[PDB]
Amino acid sequence: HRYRPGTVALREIRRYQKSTELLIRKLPFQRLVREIAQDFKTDLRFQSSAVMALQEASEAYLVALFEDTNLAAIHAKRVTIMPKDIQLARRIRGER
Amino acid sequence: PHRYRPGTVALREIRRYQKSTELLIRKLPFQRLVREIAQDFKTDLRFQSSAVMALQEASEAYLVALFEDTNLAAIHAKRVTIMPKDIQLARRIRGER
Amino acid sequence: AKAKTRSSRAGLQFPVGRVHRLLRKGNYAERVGAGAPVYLAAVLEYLTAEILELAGNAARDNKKTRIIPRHLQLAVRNDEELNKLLGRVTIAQGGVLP
Amino acid sequence: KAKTRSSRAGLQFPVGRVHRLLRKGNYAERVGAGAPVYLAAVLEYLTAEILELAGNAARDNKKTRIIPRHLQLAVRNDEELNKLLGRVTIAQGGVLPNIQSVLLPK
Amino acid sequence: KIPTRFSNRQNKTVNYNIDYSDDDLLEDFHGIDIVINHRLKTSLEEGKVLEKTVPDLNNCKENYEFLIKWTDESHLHNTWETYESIGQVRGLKRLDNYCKQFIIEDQQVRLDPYVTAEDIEIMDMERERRLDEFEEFHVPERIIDSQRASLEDGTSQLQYLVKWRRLNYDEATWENATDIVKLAPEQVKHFQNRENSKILPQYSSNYTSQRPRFEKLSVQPPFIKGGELRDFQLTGINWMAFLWSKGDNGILADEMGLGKTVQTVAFISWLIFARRQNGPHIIVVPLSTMPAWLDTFEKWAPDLNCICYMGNQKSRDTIREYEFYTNPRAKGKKTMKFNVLLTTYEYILKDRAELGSIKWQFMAVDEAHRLKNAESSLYESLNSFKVANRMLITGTPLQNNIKELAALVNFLMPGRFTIDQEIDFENQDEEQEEYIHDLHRRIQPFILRRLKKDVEKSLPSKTERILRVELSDVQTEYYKNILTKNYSALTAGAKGGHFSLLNIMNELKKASNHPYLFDNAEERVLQKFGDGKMTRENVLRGLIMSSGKMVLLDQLLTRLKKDGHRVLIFSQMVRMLDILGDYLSIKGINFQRLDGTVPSAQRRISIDHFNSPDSNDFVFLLSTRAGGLGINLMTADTVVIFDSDWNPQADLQAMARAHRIGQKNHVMVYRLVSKDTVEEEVLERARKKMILEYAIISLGRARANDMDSIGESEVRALYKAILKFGNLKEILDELIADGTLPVKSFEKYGETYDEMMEAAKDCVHEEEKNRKEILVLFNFKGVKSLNAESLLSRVEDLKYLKNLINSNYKDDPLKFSLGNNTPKPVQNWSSNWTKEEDEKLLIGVFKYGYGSWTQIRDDPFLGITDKIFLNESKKVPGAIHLGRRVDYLLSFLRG
Amino acid sequence: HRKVLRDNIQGITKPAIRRLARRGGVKRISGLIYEETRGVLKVFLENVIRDAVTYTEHAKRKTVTAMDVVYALKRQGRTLYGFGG
Amino acid sequence: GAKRHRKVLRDNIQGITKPAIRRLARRGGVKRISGLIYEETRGVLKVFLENVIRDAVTYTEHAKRKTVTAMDVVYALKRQGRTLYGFGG
Amino acid sequence: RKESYAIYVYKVLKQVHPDTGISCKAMSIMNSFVNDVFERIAGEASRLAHYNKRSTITSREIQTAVRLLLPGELAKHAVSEGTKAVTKYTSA
Amino acid sequence: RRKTRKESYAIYVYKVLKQVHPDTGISCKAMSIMNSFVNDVFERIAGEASRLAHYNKRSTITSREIQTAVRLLLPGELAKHAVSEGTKAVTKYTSA
DNA sequence: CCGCCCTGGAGAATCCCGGTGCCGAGGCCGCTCAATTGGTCGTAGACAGCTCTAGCAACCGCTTAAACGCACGTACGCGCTGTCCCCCGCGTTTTAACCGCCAAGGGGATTACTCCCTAGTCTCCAGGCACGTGTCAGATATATACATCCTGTGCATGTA
DNA sequence: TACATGCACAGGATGTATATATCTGACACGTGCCTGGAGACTAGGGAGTAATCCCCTTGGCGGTTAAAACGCGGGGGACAGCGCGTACGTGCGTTTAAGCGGTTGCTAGAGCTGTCTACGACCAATTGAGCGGCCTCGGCACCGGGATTCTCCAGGGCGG
Repeated sequence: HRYRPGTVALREIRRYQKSTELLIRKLPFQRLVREIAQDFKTDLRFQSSAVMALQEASEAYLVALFEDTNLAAIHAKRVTIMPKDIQLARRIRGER
Repeated sequence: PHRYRPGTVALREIRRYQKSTELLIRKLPFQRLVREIAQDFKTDLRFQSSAVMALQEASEAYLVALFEDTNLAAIHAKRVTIMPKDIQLARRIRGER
Repeated sequence: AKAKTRSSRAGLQFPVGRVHRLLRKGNYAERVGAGAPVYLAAVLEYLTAEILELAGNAARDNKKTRIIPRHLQLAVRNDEELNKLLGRVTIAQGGVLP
Repeated sequence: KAKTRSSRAGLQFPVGRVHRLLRKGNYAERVGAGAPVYLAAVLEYLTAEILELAGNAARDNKKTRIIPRHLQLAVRNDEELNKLLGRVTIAQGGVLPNIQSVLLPK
Repeated sequence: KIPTRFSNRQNKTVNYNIDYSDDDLLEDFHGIDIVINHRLKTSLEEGKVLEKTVPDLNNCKENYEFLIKWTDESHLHNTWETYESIGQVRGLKRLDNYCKQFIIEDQQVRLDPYVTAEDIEIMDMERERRLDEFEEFHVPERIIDSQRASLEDGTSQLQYLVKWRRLNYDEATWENATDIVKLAPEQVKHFQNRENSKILPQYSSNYTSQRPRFEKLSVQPPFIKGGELRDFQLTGINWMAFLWSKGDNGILADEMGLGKTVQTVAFISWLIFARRQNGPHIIVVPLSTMPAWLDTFEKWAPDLNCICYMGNQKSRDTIREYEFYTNPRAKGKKTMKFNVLLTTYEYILKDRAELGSIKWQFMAVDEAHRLKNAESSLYESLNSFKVANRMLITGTPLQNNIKELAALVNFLMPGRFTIDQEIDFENQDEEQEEYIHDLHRRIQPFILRRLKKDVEKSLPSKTERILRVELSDVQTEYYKNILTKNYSALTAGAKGGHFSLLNIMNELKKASNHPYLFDNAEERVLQKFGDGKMTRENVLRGLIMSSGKMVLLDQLLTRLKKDGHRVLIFSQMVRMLDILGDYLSIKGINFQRLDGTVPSAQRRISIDHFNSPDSNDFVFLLSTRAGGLGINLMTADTVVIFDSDWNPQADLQAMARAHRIGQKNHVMVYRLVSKDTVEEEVLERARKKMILEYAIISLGRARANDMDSIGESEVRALYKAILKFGNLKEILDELIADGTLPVKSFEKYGETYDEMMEAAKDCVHEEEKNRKEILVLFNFKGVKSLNAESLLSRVEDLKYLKNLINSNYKDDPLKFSLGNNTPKPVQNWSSNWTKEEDEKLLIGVFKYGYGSWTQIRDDPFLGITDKIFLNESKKVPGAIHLGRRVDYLLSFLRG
Repeated sequence: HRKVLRDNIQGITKPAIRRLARRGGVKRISGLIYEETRGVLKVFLENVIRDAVTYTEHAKRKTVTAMDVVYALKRQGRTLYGFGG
Repeated sequence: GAKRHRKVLRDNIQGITKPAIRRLARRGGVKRISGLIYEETRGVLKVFLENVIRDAVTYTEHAKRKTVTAMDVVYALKRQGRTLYGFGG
Repeated sequence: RKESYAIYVYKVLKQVHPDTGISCKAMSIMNSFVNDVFERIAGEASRLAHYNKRSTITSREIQTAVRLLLPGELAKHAVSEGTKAVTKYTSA
Repeated sequence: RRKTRKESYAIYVYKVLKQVHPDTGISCKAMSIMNSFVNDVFERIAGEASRLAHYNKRSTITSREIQTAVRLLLPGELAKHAVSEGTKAVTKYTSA
């Protein structure tokens, strides 16, 4: 069961495009959410489903942004995504 | 005789058309296009002249803003010439097609 | 006379009386016609059936007997028109298309 | 008596017309008494914000009347008005002069 | 099943299958596992000179040799290799990582003169600990199975599946039996007894709807080989046995130090060796106490087959494969091989499916206050178990409210009692005192509590002293601003508005302990009292003065140091322990620290460094709830409760770390309370609880069977028994225990044995009269073909050998010596069959019997593992030849 | 009922497309851009005109007004100022 | 040494680890990833969250509450063109 | 007493796939979907009534809002479903 | 018969212009753009306040809904200066 | 003696100033509808009290897989070079967009009048939610008949 | 003549697939109630229809000139190829912290019942603010004639 060299990335793409679980770990993400919310109001409480909804939405957003970033990389005749590809994708979407 | 180098007149025209505000497509050809597209939805339609003018303002704004994104996509590939694949990339990233 | 539901008079499964009550209380107009809730309940039921048929086919193609959010995602993103109607929408625990 | 609610709030925008438009737009069953006053004050603030910048842009071109070009320049040069009107087309407005540096001659 | 609605929309069909395969992308070892220790010389030391400097990695490679644990080995195969010796193999990076820290870095620190001698000796002690641990891996602990594997042209040597002392079942390995018996024969002996055992779950008396009348006794039973069972320990066994006979479930509630583990082990011994209830028993304990449980079963009940069920997934699979059922491979329902199983709370939740589907006979839960909540996962997992009797062992049956005691009772008696009311000391009506009397009377027949003072009187008394100390100026400022939610003053000196007012009680306690628990309080003080105090000894003033408790604590410490006393300081917050560990650091006192971040390896190091006779440590900072119940600091004398607890038992357990059996001084306790704060609401609420516990607890098939009818299978069993042991009149209960003979009375077996020998004697008499006429089988109760002559002659053979060995070499059956005269050898067997082989065969028939040749072959105590080839080169000896050779050797011995 | 119009997308000449690209800041243009942009423009116009004719038919009119176009644009997220409303 | 100073703790944005960002790029179909991507991605996420939370907290303060609920997040997402299904009940 | 569309979604499922179930998370997604399209259609019909100086939302408004909101073939079949239902409701 | 009246904001926009630039004029087309701007912002604020009242099961639109909608729609410093302007107007109105 | 770089100038394009004349921006006026005032009346929403559940802070313990640090090799990105394709700049010809004027008439806007469809109100009952229970098919342990197989005994040649 | 190892054979003990009783979990049946939907009736305004006006949309014509079309030379930029070097992926050993289970008391908030008053809807009478119509004269657009600013190429000078 010896795989070829250079096939680890393709197997990971096939693995993570089949599953549906969240890919960020819950405890770190929740700490981040509370730190950001601290700057708008002090002593806030969160329902557990509010943090779950935030995580679902933020990961959907990042995955859909990596698809456009990949298209920008293939346009420049590369296979490696770079920060300039994220910046192009976000400026054409109308965020920058 | 005298000749300007390639690209000099193009930059001069970029400065000319980025100062003006008038419409850049001729009015009569655009009106015929509007009426031909509409006759495939309902026959014997009439148009107020301000309706055709609103359609032309919106069409030219849409096309100018699309050429800005197409130019960014061409520079991203380290070119200065825009190509059909630049329009296709910009429209795909916008979410159109 | 004995009362018949307004949804059974139209041959529908979706509740016509509840759709009427939601139109009257959503500040959509001063008045609501009699055929407006019937028409709207028929359209809601049609779109529900369209999605559920494709989602059940997707659950059957993966050897399952129960629809989960993954099957709804697959059904929507594979249909061109449903994908257009739900283009700016995120289905939770839905995944992506391979 | 006979005194408009605009003069009682110190405003130029019509409070009574705004109240009528709230009661007839199907926004709720009832409309409070301070909602028209607040909304008219906000609309007046935003109008003054854009008209100040448009008059400045009219002065920079040695003009004494505001034309759509000046409203466009005002909006697209202010960072927060540009964000409020990000998906709006101003007719006969043109664009901002902006050439990419890669295209300039070396 | 037929759809009544379709879509007329003409969209193309889609394949929704998302299952993929990675096959299109295609086209157990012997390496270093662990590095135990090294040696100064790789070969020979040509010179001890140039001891200065620290060696380089290359220098270590050419100057040392290492003891290497090899993968797929078993520590007994550890060899001394060199970088050059092994050369290149897997795990070489592990060897480099060893050289980097144990040779290079370690010598580096020993060359620096900034390291005190007390640190050098610590590193020497630590190295000693490491190697002392690596020694325990050689010692075998338990033999799991034995197979007769065939080596590469190595006949069929015997292999023992050995588990090692400080390792799990994923580390158990096969070993050559000849070496195992040389290493530890006692465990080989235990494996022998456990192999053919009488105590088996399938052969237990089914006491159903009628149990024998227990007799209260006053004699330490003979099947309790541990030692001298105390009187208060003997009392508990009678209590538990009475409760079992009636069909009830109790609670052992003695205090710590009275040996509650010994009493329950001895009770299981009684439950097995008396009422013959030796089915699967289960004992659920906390992990930290699992060692002390195991050895107890190893000392007070060495005959019981007790197994420990814990470890990783692979290690827990090994146990189920080899030690659960008598025959695992059989497709039909499997039996149970063990008597007692020991597990922890973690695996009751992990493997509830593999463990709940067992007909247990007795459950015992240690530290049962873990079950004080009927909505926990452990509670709902232990109630789904199909167990007969139950028992809980807890030193604190009730701690806070009365709902905890209700949950414990509903675990024992699901429906008997109904405790659905809570005591309130506010109403105090006569009906409530009646409720207290009612419950205190109803639960008494199910709780056995004893005290460390009512028995074992030699114990110095403990006295508690409460001290109320008022707040300071910074403390009063913070307490005021928090009590009014004044955000501005609290956030004026804050880094990002970090002052959170969620949970106000928590903030009032942080203020009542030390203002430095809040952020930037260090900046307000020091700068606003002695601006420019960036030097030490002036910062110490900031610590000691900014808190009302720091003042009293500092005075107490200076007073207590000169006297001959040691201090244990307990706190709820580990951040307060950081502040105390800084005050003691600037002062210069030697202290130890144990909280929830200190790993278990460093904890015992700290505890022993504190209890050493030459210990420069003065105080021990302790988290109140950390460590568990096993910490023992009896050398200390004073206990300072810095922060109180909502649960009074949590502070009593912190006092018991110095006031235990073995304490020889008067323990003095100092509570620190801040007056006019929320701290006083804790003590008061604690006191109520201390009174409630003193008011409720601390006041005192398809075919039917038969009975004794002998059938065809019974006669065949007795006939095969007369073909082996023969004279079994004195060994009838034994064969009926291991399941050889069916469940019949020993009287009927003796009657049938007399009838068997008489029918055989009459057969040989008829054969005698039928052999001299012109000059051997007989049916018994249906069973045809029964050799009478051979059987009676075999009876005389076995009886001759018995009266030749039961009185000669009784206390040593192995140490046996045949006569000086030697019988003629065999007919040239495939092995070197000498006289010692004959003597060992004589002992084998005595221990394992006749016909059982596979048992005689598999026993390294004789030394004929490879000399007999019954079945797997066709060898000469056999099952008929060994029997004829015994009948020839014994006939040579008779004359 | 009037006549039939045909081949009017070619009235969007190459010079006009170059002027639109110059206002977007484009310096150099491929020769394949002109048919590509004609296609893009035709799709955009079909969407807006479909929505505006829907609005006109609902009001039972025969003339497309400027408010119909403004509503059709607004509902696609392209608000237009300066034609009423 | 210095034990009372509750510092020397990793930042919360760094809890979005590099393996997590790589899994997210894999679900998007990316093959190779630059080393500078990981700090870029953290900056993008942090902006996104700041826009949603600012709106949700607004919806929470209007209701006179101190608890951010799931409906506050659903409304905040809906008003910026990112409708989410599955929590609205 | 949450008041959702769960039982009606279940009745429709038993017509398209009689031998198929649905999980609880999927049922909540279908509930969000029916609420979302209700709000879109009712809002668009509200604006159609305001543009035309009308006070009533009728079947004609619902038909035009369906033609504006659904793409292509979905709109054709939804219009025929609605028309059939109103015709059956009236002649009854 | 009679030319129906048509309401616009032109006279109020003109008053505000004379307060900000006393000597500047405005053309017909720019005045039409300003009228469209006022109507668009009105619709946005009033629609968000309507939704706010529905989410909280209220039957009234009050100045609290207008304030919350202004905070949701305007970005940054525009929102701060707008809420101060609105609060000042309601204070002057109520004290009269 | 050669290569490159600076500059000088010529010409094209753009800016600037003055003059003209136009047509819409801004003011005035009459009136007429919508905003204002004043009164009545009902209910929306605020407040209260009470019960039950989640969330929070700051600790504890255990297991295990993930995160991380480092060593190293090679695959990819990037830079340079040459060629040749194709787009730009510009001049000459062709075509059609634009402007101004005119006329017809189609349809949208207004007004008056009518009638029918929806809100409001009130009575009455069953549809949908929560709950409990009888029932049947699937998974499962077990008795049972059938079947393959290891095993132990009587006959036979060899040695004493 | 008699004792002992080698050999062939007979026959029951243990292993296996099958029918059967047992346990169980989802499915279908029955209960209740209560609240929201349906039936009935009335008033009144919104929506529909007809007749009329008038404006603004479509159509035609004719001239003019700006813009588009087209041809062509050539410069530069697209693109392919090649070589290098370093950053990215991979593996492997070690640490760390997430996930899960747990404590203890308090508070926020939802849900329910119930009271009560201030506020906003509604209405009639009044009046003044804003709209449509009319008019005029100034900011702006266009034109023309220079002034200047910018692009580009060739020649002279200077360094290598």
